[PDB]
Amino acid sequence: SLTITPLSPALGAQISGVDISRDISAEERDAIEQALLQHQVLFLRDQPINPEQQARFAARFGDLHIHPIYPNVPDTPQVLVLDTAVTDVRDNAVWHTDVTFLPTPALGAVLSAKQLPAYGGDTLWASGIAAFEALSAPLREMLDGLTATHDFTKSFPLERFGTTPQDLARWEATRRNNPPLSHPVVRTHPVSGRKALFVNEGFTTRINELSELESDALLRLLFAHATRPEFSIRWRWQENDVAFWDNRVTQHFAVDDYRPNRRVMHRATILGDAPF
Amino acid sequence: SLTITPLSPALGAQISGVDISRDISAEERDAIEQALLQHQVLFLRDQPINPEQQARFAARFGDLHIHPIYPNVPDTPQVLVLDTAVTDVRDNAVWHTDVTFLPTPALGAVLSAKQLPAYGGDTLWASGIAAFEALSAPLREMLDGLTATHDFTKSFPLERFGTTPQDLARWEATRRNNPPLSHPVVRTHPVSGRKALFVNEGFTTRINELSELESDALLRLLFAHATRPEFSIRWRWQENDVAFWDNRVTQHFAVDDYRPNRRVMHRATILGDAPF
Amino acid sequence: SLTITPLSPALGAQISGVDISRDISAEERDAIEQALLQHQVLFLRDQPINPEQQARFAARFGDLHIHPIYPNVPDTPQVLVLDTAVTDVRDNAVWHTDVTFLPTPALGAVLSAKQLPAYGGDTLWASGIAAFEALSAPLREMLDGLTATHDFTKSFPLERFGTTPQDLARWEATRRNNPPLSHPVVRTHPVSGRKALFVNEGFTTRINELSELESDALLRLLFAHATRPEFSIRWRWQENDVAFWDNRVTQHFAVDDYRPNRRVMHRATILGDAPF
Amino acid sequence: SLTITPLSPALGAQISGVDISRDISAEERDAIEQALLQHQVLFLRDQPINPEQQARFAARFGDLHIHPIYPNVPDTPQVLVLDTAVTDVRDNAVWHTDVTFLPTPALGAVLSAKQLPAYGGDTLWASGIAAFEALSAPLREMLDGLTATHDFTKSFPLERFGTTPQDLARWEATRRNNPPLSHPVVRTHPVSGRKALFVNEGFTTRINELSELESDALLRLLFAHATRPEFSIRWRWQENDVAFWDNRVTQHFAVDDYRPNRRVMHRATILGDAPF
Ligand SMILES: O=C(O)CCC(=O)C(=O)O
Ligand SMILES: O=C(O)CCC(=O)C(=O)O
Ligand SMILES: O=C(O)CCC(=O)C(=O)O
Ligand SMILES: O=C(O)CCC(=O)C(=O)O
Repeated sequence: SLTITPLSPALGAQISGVDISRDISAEERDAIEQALLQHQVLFLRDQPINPEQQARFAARFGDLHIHPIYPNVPDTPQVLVLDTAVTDVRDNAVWHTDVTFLPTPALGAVLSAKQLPAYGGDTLWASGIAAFEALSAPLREMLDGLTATHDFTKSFPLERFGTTPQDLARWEATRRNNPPLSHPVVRTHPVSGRKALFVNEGFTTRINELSELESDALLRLLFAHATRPEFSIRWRWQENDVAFWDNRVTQHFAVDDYRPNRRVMHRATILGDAPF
Repeated sequence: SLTITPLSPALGAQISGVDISRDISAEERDAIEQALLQHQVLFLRDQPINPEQQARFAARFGDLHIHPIYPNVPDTPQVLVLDTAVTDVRDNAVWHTDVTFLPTPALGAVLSAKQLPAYGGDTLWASGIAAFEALSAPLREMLDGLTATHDFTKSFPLERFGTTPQDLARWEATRRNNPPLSHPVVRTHPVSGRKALFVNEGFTTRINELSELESDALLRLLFAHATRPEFSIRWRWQENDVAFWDNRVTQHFAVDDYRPNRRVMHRATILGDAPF
Repeated sequence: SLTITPLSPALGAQISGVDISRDISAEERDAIEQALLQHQVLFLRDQPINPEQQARFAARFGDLHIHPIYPNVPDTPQVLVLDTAVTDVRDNAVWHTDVTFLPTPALGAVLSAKQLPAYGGDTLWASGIAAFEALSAPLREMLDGLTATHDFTKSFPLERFGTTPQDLARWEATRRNNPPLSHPVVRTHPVSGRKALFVNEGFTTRINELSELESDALLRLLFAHATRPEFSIRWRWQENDVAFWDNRVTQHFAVDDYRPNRRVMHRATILGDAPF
Repeated sequence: SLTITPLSPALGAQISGVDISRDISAEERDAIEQALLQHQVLFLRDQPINPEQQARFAARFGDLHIHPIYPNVPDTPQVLVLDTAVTDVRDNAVWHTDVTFLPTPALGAVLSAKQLPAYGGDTLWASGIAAFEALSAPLREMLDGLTATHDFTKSFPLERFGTTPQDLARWEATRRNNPPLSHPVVRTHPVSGRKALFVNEGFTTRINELSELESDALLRLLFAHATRPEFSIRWRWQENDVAFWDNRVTQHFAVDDYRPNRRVMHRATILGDAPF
């Protein structure tokens, strides 16, 4: 009774007839993996789930990122608590693909809607696959093969740390650990083989094989193009919603329009491999 | 009974518990009027209506438009049939405010969904009001009081329409009937007094008081800014949905991602006055 | 004898030691032709000439264009009088390659400075050859082979000329006689074989093999790139100067900073062939 | 006989009939000063001078900046040596106003041409006074009173000097000692009272009173606007040339199109005050 309902041609599907708060069968797991590989972002409603059950579900689709440093559920360091009462989430109101400044950016995440404002706070997703397919041939030919630099300081500039000398040293220290690195501009999905634009406003600073000026123009083009209505969907949250997206070929945008209302989410991140 | 559920802080509400296939009470009409003034675009689901019913409901909020040349219902001259089998709708996939090239652009419209593709074909709306209020003070200050040229030919260029030296007669005649005219860049709603950005990439060509080079840069900015996620919503159609929007302070976008599948909408347009 | 002093690495050269008011020798002609093929735009100071001599000189380098109605010298329908007291030149203050909306844009022109303001009215030239060569390999790979639309209406909007029943018929006839056409984005010089960027902000409206959106970004990039200082020169005019440029691989820009002072130039235009 | 020859309406003048290898009379000093205030950038040809003579001249127009490290010139540290054999000048091929990241950017500079390549290495100057006046009134009104951040790391980013650990703590301290700071977008010349645009692509990163998105669009507009031909001049150097410009209301650009040929200039910087 596992049911997959596509939400739009470019990406997105809703799933029902499966209780992911319990161990799912092999068949169900594989049915959802296929849906992910096809639709890239999956939604389930009326699916309450605790962090332990959320981790047990996400771990079925890859290894989980362990964290004791970020806002965690004490019992499960595999599930991250996102609380607007504790952490400002304003910088999520930008198109981004998660941790693309890493050598192996996250495979994806399972997100749980715990506490929501009456309304507002939508999240959008955009398909790198659909976006890439819609580019003109000559543009696809040129970009496929090129590489781009990703740098965490684009989303975490010096001013976001502090104007104090020790805030400056912290910024230099985290920079040493996460120096700028490169990924293909057109990424081949490691499972499905589907090609996708793999730059995002959050982290992409430079198309390496173009000049600074040429790069600025192309990236501004690609940033605007890839986030067009044709390549995206918009989710209006309800409590107990669950979202499961493939971070290897999407970007997303957390609309910040509900301050100072409290919003609480739970996140489990699935580890990814090297983009090629 | 009648309930009004906001969909987003910027714009949009859903109304249910009111049967608009039958005459609505003066109180219902007034409630919906206020909802429109507040939320700018209203949605009702599971609301089947024939053309005649659609017209008397629409007529409750202003005078309806009679169009003889465009495809409409035989007996109801004021309800327009939008059928993808008959007419192509590719150029609706562009942020536009309806007929802003006229001295008195449409007040708004009532739209009914008759026949829908299995999925796809979402429509987005954007609040000129929310967009304006989100601009910096120095920008609101400079823009408020300026005027802008709206040109029919920007959506209906020569190569796209008037494709024959025989059809060109139809172009030269319309280009001669609807010359470029101007409207305030910042419009004051004629009923609520709420101020809204009143430009759209669909018809706006030039900010009159700025130079060509200046205007181009400002419009590129405003076009991007006014359609950011913060100021918009996305509606996934279901048959028998009704949409009711205020075309005096909004823009909309009809995603064309369902070709060649058939889509059929019915529209009643409400006449507006001069923007000031 | 003949002396050729390069002005800048990208383009431009001053020539001396030849009196072009008299018939030049074959060897001199060929020396100047070679300098044109190398330096693209040539300058001769202290070379007074009448229209008769200027036409005789120009004709040694290709067939001359004949235009009666356009302000010219009665004795020499080959030489055109450009007088700011008669014709507004405000529209030459934009980067353009001459008549690229024609299937055979001009080969070049020989220009003579008759009367000049005390100061101002500089003319700049840009090299399409140096600009193309400085592009990144990927960009050159992509552009080399594409085509672009050229349209005179980009520089001559109907709102610029024509209001009378005749004036409107005057425009529609011209537009009818000069439909948009295409030229290669990367032109191969039909003599030297050198490759040049062949788009200009004056006339180029669209790169054909790209979408409107993609084209728009690429042209803005190219318009800016091709006119950077690295690829251009700026001539400060003196009376009796003669300029001779290859219009097949350059753009130029006439600075209008001398109003209302009078400026009179004489121009002989050399017919060109089909760009490829 | 001190003679002043205006080169172009927007800015620039050539001065002759004065030997600046020797002391200048008060009458001359004041004439040059007035010429500086009117024309913003002054050029003298055939004026061979040595470091001592050059400092004596520049000192007549304000207090000179001392170069305490690696001088060059030993006996005259007020004169910096710019030799491409030792220093890469590629960075100067960008539109910039000198040290605007300092609270009191340089008043101006006296530059001497010691050794030049056969050709190439032109320098351009642009007038912020002429640029400001050419803006539309609405735009002049909005900008006049705003402030912009200047940051040296815009021109000198970390990846400009290497990961050599010495530079990691050495460069880190340079940013600590030169943090981002602000200046008026529209500067009032402290002597003449003439208003000028005071932003430059070199160091200006953000218009403060606007959002990042708005600032981005505006600065892109201004950067292009201020460097248009209308507002600029181009100087083709000769050995023994002297340039003397006002860095309070202009920006300049050094073309790097002569590598690897050797270029040697001597520079004397006049200290400036706080922009307002
Ligand atoms: O979108 C959400 O609500 C969570 C914040 C976010 O951007 C994410 O989890 O990646
Ligand atoms: O939403 C659609 O069906 C069409 C949207 C639109 O362009 C209109 O009918 O006003
Ligand atoms: O450049 C000139 O001197 C003005 C006329 C013009 O631009 C040209 O000759 O094409
Ligand atoms: O302009 C030059 O020739 C030297 C480099 C530069 O731009 C300067 O003097 O500031």
